[PDB]
Amino acid sequence: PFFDVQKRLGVDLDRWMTIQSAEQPHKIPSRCHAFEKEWIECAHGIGSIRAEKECKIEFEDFRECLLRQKTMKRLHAIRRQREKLIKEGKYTPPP
Amino acid sequence: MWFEVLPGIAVMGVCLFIPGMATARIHRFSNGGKEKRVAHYPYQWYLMERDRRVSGVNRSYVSKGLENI
Amino acid sequence: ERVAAFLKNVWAKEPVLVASFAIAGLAVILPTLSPYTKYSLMINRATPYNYPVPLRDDGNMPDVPSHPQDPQGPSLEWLKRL
Amino acid sequence: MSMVYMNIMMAFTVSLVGLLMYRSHLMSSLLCLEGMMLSLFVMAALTILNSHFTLASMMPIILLVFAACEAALGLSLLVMVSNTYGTDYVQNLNLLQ
Amino acid sequence: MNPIIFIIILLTIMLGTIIVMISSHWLLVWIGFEMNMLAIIPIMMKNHNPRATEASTKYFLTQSTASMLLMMAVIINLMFSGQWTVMKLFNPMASMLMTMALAMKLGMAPFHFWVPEVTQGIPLSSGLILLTWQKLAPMSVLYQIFPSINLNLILTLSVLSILIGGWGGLNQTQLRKIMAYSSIAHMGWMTAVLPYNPTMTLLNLIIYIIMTSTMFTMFMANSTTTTLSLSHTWNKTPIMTVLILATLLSMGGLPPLSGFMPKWMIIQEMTKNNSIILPTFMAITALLNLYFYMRLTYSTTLTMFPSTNNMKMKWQFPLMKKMTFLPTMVVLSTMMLPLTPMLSVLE
Amino acid sequence: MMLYIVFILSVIFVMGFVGFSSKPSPIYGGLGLIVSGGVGCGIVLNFGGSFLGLMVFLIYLGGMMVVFGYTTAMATEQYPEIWLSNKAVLGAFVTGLLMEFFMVYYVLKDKEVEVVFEFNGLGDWVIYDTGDSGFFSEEAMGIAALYSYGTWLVIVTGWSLLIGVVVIMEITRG
Amino acid sequence: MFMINILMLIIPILLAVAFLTLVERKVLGYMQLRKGPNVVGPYGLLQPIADAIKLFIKEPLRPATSSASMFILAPIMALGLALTMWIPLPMPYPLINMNLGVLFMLAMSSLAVYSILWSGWASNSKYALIGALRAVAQTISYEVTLAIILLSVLLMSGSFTLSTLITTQEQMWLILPAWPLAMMWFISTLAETNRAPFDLTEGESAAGPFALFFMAEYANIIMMNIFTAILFLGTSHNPHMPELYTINFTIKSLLLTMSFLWIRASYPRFRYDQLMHLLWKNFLPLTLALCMWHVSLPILTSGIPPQT
Amino acid sequence: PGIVELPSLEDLKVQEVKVSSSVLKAAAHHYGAQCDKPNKEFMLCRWEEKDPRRCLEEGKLVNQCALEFFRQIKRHCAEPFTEYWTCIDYSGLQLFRRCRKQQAQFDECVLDKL
Amino acid sequence: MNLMLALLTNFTLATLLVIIAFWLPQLNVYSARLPFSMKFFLVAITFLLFDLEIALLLPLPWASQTANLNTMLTMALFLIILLAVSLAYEWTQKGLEWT
Amino acid sequence: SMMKWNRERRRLQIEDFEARIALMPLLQAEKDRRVLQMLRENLEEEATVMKDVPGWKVGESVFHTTRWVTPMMGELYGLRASEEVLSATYGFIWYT
Ligand SMILES: CCCCCCCCCCCCCCCCCC(=O)OC[C@H](COP(=O)(O)OCCN)OC(=O)CCCCCCCCCCCCCCCCC
Ligand SMILES: CCCCCCCCCCCCO[C@@H]1O[C@H](CO)[C@@H](O[C@H]2O[C@H](CO)[C@@H](O)[C@H](O)[C@H]2O)[C@H](O)[C@H]1O
Ligand SMILES: CCCCCCCCCCCCO[C@@H]1O[C@H](CO)[C@@H](O[C@H]2O[C@H](CO)[C@@H](O)[C@H](O)[C@H]2O)[C@H](O)[C@H]1O
Ligand SMILES: CCCCCCCCCCCCO[C@@H]1O[C@H](CO)[C@@H](O[C@H]2O[C@H](CO)[C@@H](O)[C@H](O)[C@H]2O)[C@H](O)[C@H]1O
Ligand SMILES: CCCCCCCCCCCCO[C@@H]1O[C@H](CO)[C@@H](O[C@H]2O[C@H](CO)[C@@H](O)[C@H](O)[C@H]2O)[C@H](O)[C@H]1O
Ligand SMILES: CCCCCCCCCCCCO[C@@H]1O[C@H](CO)[C@@H](O[C@H]2O[C@H](CO)[C@@H](O)[C@H](O)[C@H]2O)[C@H](O)[C@H]1O
Ligand SMILES: N=C(N)NC(=N)NCCc1ccc(I)c(Cl)c1
Repeated sequence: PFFDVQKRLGVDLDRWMTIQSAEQPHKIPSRCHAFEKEWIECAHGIGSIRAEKECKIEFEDFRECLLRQKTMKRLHAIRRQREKLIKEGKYTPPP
Repeated sequence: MWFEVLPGIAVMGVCLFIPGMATARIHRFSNGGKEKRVAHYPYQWYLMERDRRVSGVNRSYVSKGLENI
Repeated sequence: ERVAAFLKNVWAKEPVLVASFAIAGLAVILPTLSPYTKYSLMINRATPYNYPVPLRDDGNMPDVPSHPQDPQGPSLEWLKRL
Repeated sequence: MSMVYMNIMMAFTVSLVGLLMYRSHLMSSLLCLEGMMLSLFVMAALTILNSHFTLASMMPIILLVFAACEAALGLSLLVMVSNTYGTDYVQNLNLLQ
Repeated sequence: MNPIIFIIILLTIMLGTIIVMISSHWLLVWIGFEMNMLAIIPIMMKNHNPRATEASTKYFLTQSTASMLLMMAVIINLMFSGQWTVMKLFNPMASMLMTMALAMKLGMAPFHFWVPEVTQGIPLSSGLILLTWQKLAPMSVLYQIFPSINLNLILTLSVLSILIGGWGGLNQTQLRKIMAYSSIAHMGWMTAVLPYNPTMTLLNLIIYIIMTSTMFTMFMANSTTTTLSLSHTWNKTPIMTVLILATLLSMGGLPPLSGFMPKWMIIQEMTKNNSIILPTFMAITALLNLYFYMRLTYSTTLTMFPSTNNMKMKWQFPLMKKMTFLPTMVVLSTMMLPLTPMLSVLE
Repeated sequence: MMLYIVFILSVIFVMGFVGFSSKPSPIYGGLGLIVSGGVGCGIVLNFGGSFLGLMVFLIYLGGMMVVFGYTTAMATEQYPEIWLSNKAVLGAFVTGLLMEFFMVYYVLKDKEVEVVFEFNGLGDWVIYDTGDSGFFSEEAMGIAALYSYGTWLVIVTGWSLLIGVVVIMEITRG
Repeated sequence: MFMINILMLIIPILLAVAFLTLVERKVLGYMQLRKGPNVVGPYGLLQPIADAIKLFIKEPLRPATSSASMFILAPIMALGLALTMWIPLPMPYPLINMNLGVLFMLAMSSLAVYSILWSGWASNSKYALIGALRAVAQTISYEVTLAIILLSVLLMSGSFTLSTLITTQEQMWLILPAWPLAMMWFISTLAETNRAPFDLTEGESAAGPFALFFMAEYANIIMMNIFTAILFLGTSHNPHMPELYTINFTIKSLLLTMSFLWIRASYPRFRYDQLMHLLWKNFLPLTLALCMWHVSLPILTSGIPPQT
Repeated sequence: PGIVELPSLEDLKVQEVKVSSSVLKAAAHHYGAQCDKPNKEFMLCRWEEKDPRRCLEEGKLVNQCALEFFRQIKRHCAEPFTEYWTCIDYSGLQLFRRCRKQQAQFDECVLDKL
Repeated sequence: MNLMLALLTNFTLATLLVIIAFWLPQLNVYSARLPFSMKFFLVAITFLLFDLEIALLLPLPWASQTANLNTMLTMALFLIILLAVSLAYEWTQKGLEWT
Repeated sequence: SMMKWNRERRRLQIEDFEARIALMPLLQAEKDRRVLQMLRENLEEEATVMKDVPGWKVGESVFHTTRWVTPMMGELYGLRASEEVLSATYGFIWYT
């Protein structure tokens, strides 16, 4: 915050909703809890300039869990190769 | 006399009785003579899908007991 | 005395608003005076929505039961008799 | 990204272009403003729901509440404009040139 | 307006700004802007005339459009980082939208068209809030997201604002339009230095607020809204003409007045970063502002314009407006250069 | 196929936006927004957002859009101009539909399209959560948490709504 | 099978509405020392069929409308929404078991006002649009208390599922702990449906289209009274004999519906400003105070219901 | 990135508990009391390893204890138990409170015999 | 699917009844400001703002399950009181009048 | 009367929840095998379809970390019949 009244007064006005790995009702976890947790812990206290380079691996994994762009790209590749092979009659899906 | 109002009230009452009676009996017909399963939360849906697999015929309302153990 | 003759006037002229303010006043005050308010928090706590993950036994946990029917652990005997 | 994000992002853009390409009725621009909010609500709800980020579930409601209160203010200004000139045409709002 | 309601509405304006400045959550930042806008409309409408209605409508549409773009940036950021923390953004497209949203709120060119019109259409006291307090919230966000801001975009917005603000003011005779274009030019200096040293943004912001509040207060004291109305002040309150003279020269950045300090400190920061052409261009372009400040000094203080016979009646009555904090503000507007090193308190 | 219901709804969602964004008479522009709102609820329902979806009907459609139509009847229009009778509206309407169709035609054929940004076309079902068997609505748990976690959110939201009443009365008094 | 079930709900509703018109005429007749329909069929039993056929072969004389689209749209929305209100009703089992059925009905009932608004636009008459706007203002106003009252009751029930209202009232009708709410609820439903003494659209003021608006409005009358019975006069459900529930539940709904007729026969009409005052200055203050009370009451008595 | 190790198809085979949810519902309270030890060992493993591949052996011992649990009902209390879970199975919500009479018969049988 | 089938049937039947109503053998061979009060606009806006506060109150049946009952009840009563306050403000400011 | 009945209803809910808790270990064990069987089956199909695609490793992870990652729907039903995918995806939401 521009004026960090919350930290200085020790009162939680809105930090409880800022991240998805914080405490949640009935301990319901978010789908990317472990990825966000790992990236936050790597990047804690070193500053965003350092974190952008030194925690790059965690952030890349976390972004993969969030949007699943690589995973979809791999499935789209296997789907392409099947419905192609199926036309050349070279594949038979199992029962 | 006022009891000549009853025949129209009886017809309207019969009309409003059919929906509840029809739904209850259609549910029994479609669910092996039992109440239709209520699955409002994911846990209840998970058991209903598990029942479908266990049933062996792909119907969640066909029950398997100790005979299948 | 001055307030007593004030209430008589509103009761005669605005009984609907007098009831509203009284009902709303009771809603704000009674929970602090009721002796059952403490059981509302207890019952809500006792309802187990999520799984109770067991602890790893280190040998220094005399207050943690080894089995659900063991005598250690929170009891709901108070709730049954409630 | 997923397919839906394509169309939801497109709907926000369409309503933004609609808002920035005024015609005559001031009401027509308030509708495009409320269309932008609709797509924001849908985009946020989808993201929050899909990620299972539980405490954020109230966020779309808060967005709806403030936006509707914001739309109420817009309608109040429209009626005051309409009480002055007899229509809500935006070409009447040119005294301050 | 009922005096109690007016106070409550003023506190809601302040509270909306404060929420923006103390929030660590983007949703609460957006809520702050919404609350602030909700409470500012009644004070623009408080004299109930068609020009006030037009100003409030033009203000509502501009701020509402900007707040929608701000929320869009927040949601894009949520998609690509999964969090709401108020800080750098994690998507370049979100950064451009948020930057453009805040430029729209600040009235920077080329999103500047509303500022002269809205200021002209509302009372002087409302214009004082519009051109001073309302800059705090957008600037406090820019102060926190600047690491992710595109450098070319922010400097382009700054250069255009200095050019547009300077050129726009030359053609103005209305005092509220002059102040509006002065504001646009000064936002340009604040954002030019933001990528290099945010502390100098705050310094320029604070000093700008003090001088702008001084000018608006002195305009209110005499109920002047036009150049010619202001040219009668010499035959009523001669002291006020001297204060107006000094404040205008300060706003022109002339040494040894307080308004030199922000331009001076900003030039220093950009030169330290091997930026020479930009500060030089900005300083030269700022002479456009100095020209139409000097014009006001000519008609107000350094010459005596013709008067009217009925003015003699005004000689017999005292100045009864509050003029709150004017003696303090005018002294800080002009005499702070010897205390320049005190800018480190903002660090 | 039914697996693409969300994508189908999002396609209709866009057309509704083109409907009122081309800005016919605000009577029809309001109708286009009502249909988009209903479709918008349908999209949110299929992602597990039962409560959030019904708020669109109750608040957005049953509340805000009723007042929009109510105000239109008073201060904007009473009779509508023939839909598409204006060249600009029709041109914008036709322009949007064709842009939408070209987006949909290519994504369906390739299972992925590149409209400025990269988008997949396999289906929205592929990103869904796989394991779930809690005995509650997580979406309902989060909204209920507003009263135990969001004390701050309630205060500022409550204050703003009270101010909305005060402000609107000031604006309309004259 | 499900398609049969839908029809065995839609069709009986339309017949129930048709014979409600007969029952209202005969009940009003006898409270007026007369008989009402008793010639067209025995005891007037064919009077509704005669009326329906007559209305549908009448000249559909519509003067030119402002917009054809909204002229057709208004009655389709009215009748479609009215039939939709019935699909979550537990009688004792619902056609569609919704986890948020109560919220679904509130959402669908808030759209009903569009049919009124669109009728005003399509009338191509300045004076008919004003009457439509006066009707909308009355409707949305009384929507406020209906929502809050319903919320207060659900705080003793614990969920938005309609069938849970049956469980909540296993031992006792909710009318007993909530008769102040039931009173205002019942009057609110009258004002909501433009029923006397709130029938100001008629007081202030063809062929098939008219018959369709009428049918939708009378279907809402029956449904509101079914909802009142479920909300406040919970019928006990025996899962092995569901028809016993249906019989008792139907009787309560008929008596509640007949009380709408009873009230029509008994009172003069409110002035428009007076029914606005009845809500904003009377019902709403009490409703707000009672909403506070019912939020506090389960907590201070340790009587919070289960969430499922 | 590497290859996701996965156990072989025959490393996952086991005798499944092929009974319906109303059977498990009816037996749940005695099941939880009787099979607590392997059950809690398995759940400790899952929350500690956070990897289903790492608890497959303990997951198998969960099935064995459950099959043995049900083979023991089938061997002593088959007819009281069938009446009970058939009453549970009739309810759309599978309510316990509708079947207290049949529950007592099953409860008495297991207590007397086991 | 069931619910969509229900909705389709209800509105499809409504559409059919409306068209057959409009069609039958007849056996024949031959944009401005309404003069409508600002008070009615204020009713609509007032409904809207209250409708938004009812949206905030709808979660209350679920919220009563929390273990943070002290906070839950205080915020629940706070929201209703402020709703009552806005009603009181309108009332005293002659906003619920028709004369 | 409502306090007495709601208190009893809370006790009935606890008894119902405890029945679920007793069964969750057994259900969790079954779910693990089902997911792992489905992933092992998809791997065998992948090893055949992409048997020699230039440079395609089989079963390669997209994540740098070796930590177990819960698969999403596309990774489990990505190659299975549509009706199973509809039921697995939208079945609960549509049951209503
Ligand atoms: C120390 C570090 C900081 C260094 C930076 C410089 C700081 C100085 C700026 C301070 C701020 C400006 C305040 C100046 C005070 C002016 C008061 C004054 O000298 O008298 C004004 C004079 C009196 O008028 P009045 O009182 O109404 O009636 C007279 C009857 N006896 O009014 C008149 O009679 C009007 C006379 C006609 C107008 C003549 C205008 C030319 C003189 C202007 C001088 C001020 C210029 C300030 C610019 C800075 C100068 C370096
Ligand atoms: C216009 C009116 C402006 C008035 C402004 C008044 C300020 C009000 C401050 C509200 C925030 C008070 O402080 C905050 O309260 C809430 C509830 O009590 C607490 O929150 C508590 O509830 C839930 C329960 O887990 C969690 O958020 C947290 O675990 C717990 O601490 C915060 O720990 C506390 O930091
Ligand atoms: C008991 C606590 C329970 C929580 C209650 C919730 C708070 C609600 C706050 C509502 C405040 C309304 O306050 C109310 O204001 C009006 C002002 O006109 C006062 O009423 C006064 O004004 C009216 C004008 O209409 C006069 O007719 C009347 O003779 C006069 O007494 C009331 O005496 C007071 O009751
Ligand atoms: C304009 C703003 C208006 C805001 C109005 C706010 C009204 C709030 C009124 C009641 C708020 C607290 O309401 C109630 O107070 C009592 C005071 O001890 C609390 O305490 C009570 O419950 C706790 C729970 O264990 C017990 O331990 C305690 O012995 C008992 O006294 C309750 O837990 C709380 O539910
Ligand atoms: C005023 C007009 C408003 C229109 C708003 C339209 C919605 C805009 C949606 C933006 C969301 C997508 O935003 C875009 O996504 C892709 C997907 O990784 C990102 O990724 C892309 O850029 C960076 C560049 O190194 C890399 O990730 C990668 O090389 C490339 O794929 C973009 O950096 C990001 O800018
Ligand atoms: C509910 C199902 C009922 C199924 C019954 C089906 C019966 C179909 C036969 C319909 C016969 C209608 O008969 C006819 O109705 C129309 C209604 O406008 C009347 O009116 C028609 O003719 C008159 C002149 O004669 C015209 O001025 C008028 O414009 C035209 O509408 C006719 O005067 C009447 O002769
Ligand atoms: N309102 C009444 N109670 N009757 C009445 N006087 N007119 C309405 C008669 C009517 C209207 C539509 C249909 I379909 C049917 Cl069958 C009967």
